[PDB]
Amino acid sequence: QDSLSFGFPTFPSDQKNLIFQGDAQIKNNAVQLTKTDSNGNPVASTVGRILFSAQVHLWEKSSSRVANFQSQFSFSLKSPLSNGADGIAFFIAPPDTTIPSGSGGGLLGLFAPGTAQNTSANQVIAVEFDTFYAQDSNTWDPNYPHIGIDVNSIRSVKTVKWDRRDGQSLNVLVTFNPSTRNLDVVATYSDGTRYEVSYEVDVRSVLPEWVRVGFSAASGEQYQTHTLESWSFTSTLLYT
Amino acid sequence: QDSLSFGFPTFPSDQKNLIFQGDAQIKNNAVQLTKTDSNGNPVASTVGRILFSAQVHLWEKSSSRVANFQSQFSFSLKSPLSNGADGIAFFIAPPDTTIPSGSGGGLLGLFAPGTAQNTSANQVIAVEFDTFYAQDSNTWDPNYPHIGIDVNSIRSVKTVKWDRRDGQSLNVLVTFNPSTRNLDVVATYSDGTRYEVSYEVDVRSVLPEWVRVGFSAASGEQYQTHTLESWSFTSTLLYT
Ligand SMILES: CC(=O)N[C@H]1[C@H](O[C@@H]2[C@@H](OC[C@H]3O[C@H](O)[C@@H](O)[C@@H](O[C@H]4O[C@H](CO)[C@@H](O)[C@H](O)[C@@H]4O[C@@H]4O[C@H](CO)[C@@H](O)[C@H](O)[C@H]4NC(C)=O)[C@@H]3O)O[C@H](CO)[C@@H](O)[C@@H]2O)O[C@H](CO)[C@@H](O)[C@@H]1O
Ligand SMILES: CC(=O)N[C@H]1[C@H](O[C@H]2[C@@H](O)[C@H](O)[C@@H](CO)O[C@@H]2O)O[C@H](CO)[C@@H](O)[C@@H]1O
Ligand SMILES: [Ca+2]
Ligand SMILES: [Ca+2]
Ligand SMILES: [Mn+2]
Ligand SMILES: [Mn+2]
Repeated sequence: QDSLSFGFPTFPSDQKNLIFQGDAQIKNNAVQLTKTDSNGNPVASTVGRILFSAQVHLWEKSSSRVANFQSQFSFSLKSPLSNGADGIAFFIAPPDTTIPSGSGGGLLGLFAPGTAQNTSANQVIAVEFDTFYAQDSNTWDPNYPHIGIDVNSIRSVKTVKWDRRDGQSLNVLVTFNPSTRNLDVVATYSDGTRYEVSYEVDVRSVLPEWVRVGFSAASGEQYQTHTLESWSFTSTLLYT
Repeated sequence: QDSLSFGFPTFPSDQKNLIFQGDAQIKNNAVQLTKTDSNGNPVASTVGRILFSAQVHLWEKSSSRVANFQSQFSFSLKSPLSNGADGIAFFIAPPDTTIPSGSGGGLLGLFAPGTAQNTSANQVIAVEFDTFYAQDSNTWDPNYPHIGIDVNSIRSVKTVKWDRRDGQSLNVLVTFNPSTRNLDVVATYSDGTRYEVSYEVDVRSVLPEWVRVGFSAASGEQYQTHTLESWSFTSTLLYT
């Protein structure tokens, strides 16, 4: 299970409970979601994701309970380009989730091109930190970098303007309260700059009872490193 | 991960993070470690174990840290006989552990007949609740029911006399403090009857850095059900 929690203050190379997909790998005590060359420089056309191995009991039909969960994490992005792409996302999906074919670039390793905006063809809740918004390729995006809440589609149900800061760690707290059904996101930079966004969603109508949680990132023609520095997660089933 | 915790207040049939070995299975929101017939009565010659799927980081060579952990669980034993056997044990072992051949009866599903008392051939720390001690077959046991701490051998390094109460739940708290290296066990029945046993052990010289935790039980010619009712576990790597 009814309750599960784990904490990664750092990510040593000796990992046993992380499922690595695509190009994701551990380097220098952090998870590099997207591929980097020998000099640690980012490269184009790469997708990578990690998931915690144990499944999370998100809700329970029989007992009418839904989990209260919190995910705290920090990441940094770096690129020599003026338009580093494409972004990193914290996501919740069915346990057998894998990288969809062609999900690179602006699809952040979460959606397949053909059904990216078909809400009835997907089962995913994600919080994206999207740094690439060219209106000719990322037609679904607002015209500025943003934090978005994605529910079964790459076209966010809600976005707020966000500032990308090269090489600076962003600390994020994502919380879900089953009583109000509010998914809240609060992100801060070390100088105190803060971003907040909330959305009401009944997770029971979007995801199965058991899910896996993790992160995904991708780079298309433009690129940047997507470094996950720390992560703690806790979930507990509660009556509603 | 550095920290991990999980809680099972009960055991619904829909499990995803438990590894079942032998005859162990879920029945009536509890784990029945040993086989039972259609009427739910215990049968002879059965072994069953469960392990939590995520691996626990017990100690870290690079940082010189060792985990502080706590395991709380409750179980009950019942048998038509008056000489129910053989017992249940909470154990910690390498992640790939499996039921050894011939480990039924008094070996509790934890040791192989030929190496049961050879400390150099095993890697396991267990806390046993042993109800059968006939000296012809269980030659290593004290002559009475007991709780024992087992370190690489079925012959406990430390035991305390214990009372088996048919059908009554025993609440147990097992704690390991890396500062003192004390593995402490406290068991209590609902009326307040308490049993305590402890032993100093350097887990680093007995087990690998990553392990799995779980329970094991067995019945040889004599039998009883070994019902695990609830289980909570928490571990945190600490500097000492
Ligand atoms: C290779 C790969 O993995 N592909 C993914 C794919 O990724 C998409 C891909 O888009 C390619 C380009 O699409 C359009 O042409 C543009 O949006 C272009 O962006 C450049 O041009 C626009 C203007 O037209 C600018 O606004 C934008 O900033 C960018 O500017 C260019 O920047 C570079 C570097 O600074 C500079 O050298 C150029 O001079 C400059 N060009 C111009 C004209 O100014 C896109 O690059 O890559 C995007 C970025 O990574 C992704 O967001 C896209 O999704 O995505 C599909 C899924 O949809 C996936 O299947 C495929 O594998
Ligand atoms: C019938 C059976 O399962 N035999 C196992 C045997 O059991 C012994 C003893 O260990 C038990 O304590 C008592 C009471 O249940 O029954 C028998 O006498 O133990 C062997 C291990 O020493 C197992 O290999 C046998 O499978
Ligand atoms: Ca985008
Ligand atoms: Ca015995
Ligand atoms: Mn977006
Ligand atoms: Mn014994």
